Amino acid sequence: IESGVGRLVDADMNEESTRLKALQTQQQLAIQALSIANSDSQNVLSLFR
Amino acid sequence: IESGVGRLVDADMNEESTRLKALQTQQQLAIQALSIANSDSQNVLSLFR
Amino acid sequence: IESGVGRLVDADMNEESTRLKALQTQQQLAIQALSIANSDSQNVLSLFR
Amino acid sequence: IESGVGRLVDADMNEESTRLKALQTQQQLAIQALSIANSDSQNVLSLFR
Amino acid sequence: TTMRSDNQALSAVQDALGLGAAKVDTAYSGMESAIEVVKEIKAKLVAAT
Amino acid sequence: TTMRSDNQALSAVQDALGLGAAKVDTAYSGMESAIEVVKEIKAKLVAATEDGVDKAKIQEEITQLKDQLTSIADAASFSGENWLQADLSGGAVTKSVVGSFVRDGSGSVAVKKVDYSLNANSVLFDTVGDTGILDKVYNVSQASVTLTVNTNGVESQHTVAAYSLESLTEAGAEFQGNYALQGGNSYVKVENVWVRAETAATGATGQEIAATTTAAGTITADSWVVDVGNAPAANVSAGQSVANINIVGMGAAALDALISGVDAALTDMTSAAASLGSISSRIDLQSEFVNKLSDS
Amino acid sequence: TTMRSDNQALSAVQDALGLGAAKVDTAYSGMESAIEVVKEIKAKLVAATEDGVDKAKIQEEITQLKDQLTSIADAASFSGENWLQADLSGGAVTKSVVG
Amino acid sequence: VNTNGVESQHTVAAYSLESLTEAGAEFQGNYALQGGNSYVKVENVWVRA
Amino acid sequence: TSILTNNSAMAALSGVRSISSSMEDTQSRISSGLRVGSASDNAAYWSIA
Amino acid sequence: TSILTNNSAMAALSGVRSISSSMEDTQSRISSGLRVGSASDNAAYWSIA
Amino acid sequence: TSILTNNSAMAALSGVRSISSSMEDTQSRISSGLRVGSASDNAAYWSIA
Repeated sequence: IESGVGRLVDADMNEESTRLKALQTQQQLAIQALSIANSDSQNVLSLFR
Repeated sequence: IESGVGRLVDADMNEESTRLKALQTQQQLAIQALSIANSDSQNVLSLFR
Repeated sequence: IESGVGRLVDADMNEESTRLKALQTQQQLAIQALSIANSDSQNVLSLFR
Repeated sequence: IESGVGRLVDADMNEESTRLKALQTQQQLAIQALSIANSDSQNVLSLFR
Repeated sequence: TTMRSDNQALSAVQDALGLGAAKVDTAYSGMESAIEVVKEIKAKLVAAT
Repeated sequence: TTMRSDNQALSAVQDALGLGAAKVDTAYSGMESAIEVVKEIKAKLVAATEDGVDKAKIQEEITQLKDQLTSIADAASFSGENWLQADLSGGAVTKSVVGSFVRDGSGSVAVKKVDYSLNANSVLFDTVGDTGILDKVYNVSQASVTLTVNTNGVESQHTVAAYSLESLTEAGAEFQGNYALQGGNSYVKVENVWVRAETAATGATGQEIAATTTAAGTITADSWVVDVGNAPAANVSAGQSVANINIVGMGAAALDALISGVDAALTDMTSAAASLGSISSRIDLQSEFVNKLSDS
Repeated sequence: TTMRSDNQALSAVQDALGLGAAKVDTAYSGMESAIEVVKEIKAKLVAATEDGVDKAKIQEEITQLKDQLTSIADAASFSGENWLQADLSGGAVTKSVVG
Repeated sequence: VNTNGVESQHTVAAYSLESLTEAGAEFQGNYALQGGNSYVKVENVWVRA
Repeated sequence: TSILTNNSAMAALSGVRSISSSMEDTQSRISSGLRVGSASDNAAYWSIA
Repeated sequence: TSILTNNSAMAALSGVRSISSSMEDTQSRISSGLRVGSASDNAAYWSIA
Repeated sequence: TSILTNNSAMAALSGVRSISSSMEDTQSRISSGLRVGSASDNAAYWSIA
């Protein structure tokens, strides 16, 4: 019964580690892109000066 | 017969390790070179102040 | 044979790095000189006004 | 005869280890100095800007 | 201009030197293998006397 | 403008090639699973050769393995084009992958495709005809070859005896092209093995012409056809197919025939797996070349 | 005026030179691909020269590689003038690039 | 092949059996009579006789 | 400088893709042995194995 | 390079799963002996035993 | 420093292969006696034995 519970409940932690690394990289990319999107709106100031 | 299969199929690990290190270094150099190539483009802005 | 191919084909990357830096500096100088040469032609406007 | 061959041919590995460490340090110094010599040529850009 | 032409000639000589060094290395490896085989032959024959 | 259109077409071809590579990978994984299951079945059958070992337990073992093979065959699909379990009613089903976009020199445009055949050795449980690589009987004889010949426009597989070239050249035979004449008997080289042939107009079924001859001194000028008959010296066939294995009291000879048939099926399936791997490699090379061409 | 006309002609020659350079680059890339494939074919065949290796697998690999060669030869076309898979019935065809 | 009582080494071109049998060659034991030329089998390859 | 295309960038991308494919192959090799891949390597030897 | 998928990681995961299954089987084998330890092994030999 | 070839690595690999072969041979020697191998050593003495 304990073996069955473990099989039904436990997680093969290797792919969770892979997902953790992948999500860290994805978050880094998202932060960089979000910063670029924040910065790109300042270009309009050149015309009016 | 099993020894024959091993001779026909197995790979020496040391040579693969050397290849892995070489390819990691080559990837690092290629990424650095690509970054330099990307940074090359925006130098033209100095002509247009 | 592989060693011979390497010595005949491979490049000692140190001098390529030196050339890369030298060409970056030369390009920066060339862009600056080109900007100066483009700008200097506007001096004639003083006479006619 | 084998002892004589060993005496004439073998190497006292301790000084080879010392040389290996010394050459590693010398290579590190050489790489650092080469990087400095590559970088120092960019100082001229200040005058023209 | 003459010195630059000489420098190009020395670069070609360097390439030829690398090719010749590869050839000499291959020939020396073959010679070492032949010497080992002939030593084995001599040992076998002096055993067979 | 024309080059931009061609570049867009090349991008579409690259996407199609990626899809085809995914399909090939799925099919090849299914093929590897089938290889493993068939090897296990062959090992179980070899262990079953012992008379003292009960055959019933091995019987449900092979039943479970056959159900596993069926599950492998039907489950291994990507987008409905599973490249397996094809319908062999026509016997010439062909599937293709978009390979490259080619513009001809004379102002023409066309799309090239890479073909893969599922005729009789890479089908994996033909749905209707039940004549696939599995679920079919394999002839087991020492000195015969299974050759496919089309009669009246429909192909069929016939088992005929095969003769070695060394015996033919030792007996004092006169050869011409792919035709031979040892004496009162004639042979044609339809494949790598030589087979006795009938002169002409014997079958009267419009069979494919094996070879044509000329005078050549003492050779009759006729259009020769491979002999559909000429059964081997010992015509033995597998008792049951791979999908219908039942070893309850078969006997020694039936067990040997079944083992030989299983081995032949395994060899054909391994050849199919090698072909699939070659197709995957060709797809990878084509994708890399298309990328280079688009960059250029 | 004559020198201006010559300058315009030289600009046209420059455009033609760029077009020819693109054509030659495409042909050379295809040529390298064909060379690599043929090298692979030769390696496979010299591996297969052994009698202990079943030759059907090598034959199918060579068939696949030949199909790859055909596809590379017929696909390496820039603007119709592909410099490959020409018509040799006449005996010799010469392609020219405006220099 | 020994021309006389003493043995010797000789080099002779080899002809594939398929090439002979394609051109309508009569055979008897280890003999081939494709045309005017006559070929025989020495160990495994057909050579001109 | 052409602002819409960077041929050096395409060359760097091609190099990166080649290195990435070779690296994936060598990671498979180092992680599961098998000098001869599943079937994507030389098929004849795999079939023999 | 895609940060959403990792084919090399997936192949490594499958390899790790195979090694884990084989190691668990061998661990049971070494713990309890019984090369035919259960009906999951060769059923005929288990029944005979 | 050539990034695509490492001659020292090839020399180390050759040394490792030689040491591994010698170690396997001496392991057979130390595990089953037999100064003269099965038949891969000097054939004449093995035949006499």
